[PDB]
Parts: sequence; C-alpha cells; structure tokens
Amino acid sequence: ITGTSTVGVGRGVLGDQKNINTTYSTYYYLQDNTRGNGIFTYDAKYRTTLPGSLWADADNQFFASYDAPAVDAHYYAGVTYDYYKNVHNRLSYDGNNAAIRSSVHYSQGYNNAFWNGSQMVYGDGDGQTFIPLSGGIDVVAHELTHAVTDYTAGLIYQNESGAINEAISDIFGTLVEFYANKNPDWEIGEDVYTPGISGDSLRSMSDPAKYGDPDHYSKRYTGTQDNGGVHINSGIINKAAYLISQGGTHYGVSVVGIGRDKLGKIFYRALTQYLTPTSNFSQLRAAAVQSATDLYGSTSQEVASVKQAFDAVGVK
Ligand SMILES: [Ca+2]
Ligand SMILES: [Ca+2]
Ligand SMILES: [Ca+2]
Ligand SMILES: [Ca+2]
Ligand SMILES: [Zn+2]
Repeated sequence: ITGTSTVGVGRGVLGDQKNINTTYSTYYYLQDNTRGNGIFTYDAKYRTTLPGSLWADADNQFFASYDAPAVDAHYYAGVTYDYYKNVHNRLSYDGNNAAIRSSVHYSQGYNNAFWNGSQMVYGDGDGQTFIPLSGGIDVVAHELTHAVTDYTAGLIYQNESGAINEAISDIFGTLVEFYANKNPDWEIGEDVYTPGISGDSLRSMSDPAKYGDPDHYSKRYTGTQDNGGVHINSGIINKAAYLISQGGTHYGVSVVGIGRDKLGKIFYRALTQYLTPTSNFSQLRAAAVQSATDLYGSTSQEVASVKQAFDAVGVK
C-alpha cells in the first residue's frame, strides 16, 4: 500500500521487545519500505487460504498475544535480508530486490513452516510440540534460504539433491542466527521446539545422531519417506559444514576449522556458481572444493579443511 514509512514497537513470540518498520495509511501496516521492494507480513486468520490480509494495526503498537508471530516474522525477515545484502552482496532472494512476503497464523495447530515457491508460511504450533515458528530466527532464515536456492542452484526436493537443499537452509539459517548474535548455536529450531523441554531442538549440526540423523554417508537413509530423507540425510552435510567451521575429529578424521565467515563464503559460492538442480553429495564436494580454490588457492588450508570434512563424513 502507498503511505508513510514509520517505526512501530511490539513483542515477539518469546516476550522480547523490538522495533519494526511499518507503513501508515489510515492503519499502520506491517510493510517495511526500507529493504528492497518491501517486506510484507500477512494474517492468514487460522485459514489455509494464502496470503490472507496484509497485517493492519490501529495504533502502531503490537503487544497483543495475537500480534507476536507477525512481529517476529516481519522482523526476522528483515534481519535475513540484511545478512544476504551485507555479507554476500545479494539483494533479496532473487538478487533483484524481490518483495518478501510472509503469512502467519496459518491453519490451526500447524506444527510447521515452509516456503511455497512464492512466500513464507508459518503455523502457530499446537502449543506442545511447537510455539509459533516465526519465533525462531534460524527457522525464518531457513525458509527464506529455500527461496535463494530456488533462484540459484534450483536443487530439486528429493533424494540427495533435496538433502543438500535442506542442509543449505540449515547452514545459512545458523549463520544468520550467529550474524544477529541471538543466543547462537549449531542447533535448529531450539527456540520454538517443545516449550516444556529444555535443551533440545529439531536437529543438531554438531551431532546429528543425537536425534537419530546420520552423521556419515554409510548411515544414509535409502527409503522413500521424507522425499527420500531430505530432512534426514541433510545431517551428513550439516556435520561436514560444522567441521569446516569449528573443526574436530570425526570417525578418526581430523579437521582444522576455518571459521563461520569462510564457511559462508565457500558454500554461497558453491550454491550460486557450481550447484545444479540434480547435484548429489559427491558433486557438492567438488563444488565446495572448487569454491575454496577460487577464493583461497589450491594449496590453502581452506581447501584442505573442506577435503578433510567431507572425508570425515564419507563423501568422496
Ligand atoms: Ca495495536
Ligand atoms: Ca539459539
Ligand atoms: Ca539455532
Ligand atoms: Ca524445547
Ligand atoms: Zn527446509
């Protein structure tokens, strides 16, 4: 909508207060005009019809319980946009400042969030397995990274290509969590998963087996469920990424860590220059090795650590 840019205030899913960019035109709308062609947050009103109604508020204050998922979806979309702009020189998910759209209050008791090819969608959770999923910055950045992948490598959502797709979203979801310095960790979804249980998460990059996900290619899932294990076999790639960044010994193979920033540069270059829709794990290794070579040299420690990491998880 056309109007005047301003700044409101509200509280997110976890009770924290934050300022959000809004637009005034009779109502105050969750429309951020400061980032690309805009960030727009919609109310799905517990229905499954999308996108719903652009979020409208009478006084530019968002402290109602109903408001919290919209505040965080709106705010964390902006943080993710800033990350890709400031760190990787990418303007929105298409590289041309495409508008970012999110709908909250999707359905009733829906324990998931997703990118649907055109926008982000967030359930509220059932209150036991999940609280509203936009409260997790790694969740939000995970979903928006699916849009980046769709517009770059185009990894198809099944088998090893799909597991790479999910791993990329976990990797940059975590890097965005570190970028915002919001209680950062190498876990996925810990802020919105099981509000009654402390210290757990949806999956772990540092130790995927902690939740029954493979940490080595010999333990990969080979069935047909989960589109061929896209959320399962991603643990193999997540572990390799964790090793590249932080280092460690895994199944007897030692990896010298090179840090998060270099991990992001290597995988972003692999994603945008070398991966294709049908890439498999072995091709991802070649892409990451070539990306590290482009950036740091064929004799560099960086290239060495990439090779060791994939060796450690059994990917040749
Ligand atoms: Ca209000
Ligand atoms: Ca965290
Ligand atoms: Ca996390
Ligand atoms: Ca929990
Ligand atoms: Zn995903």
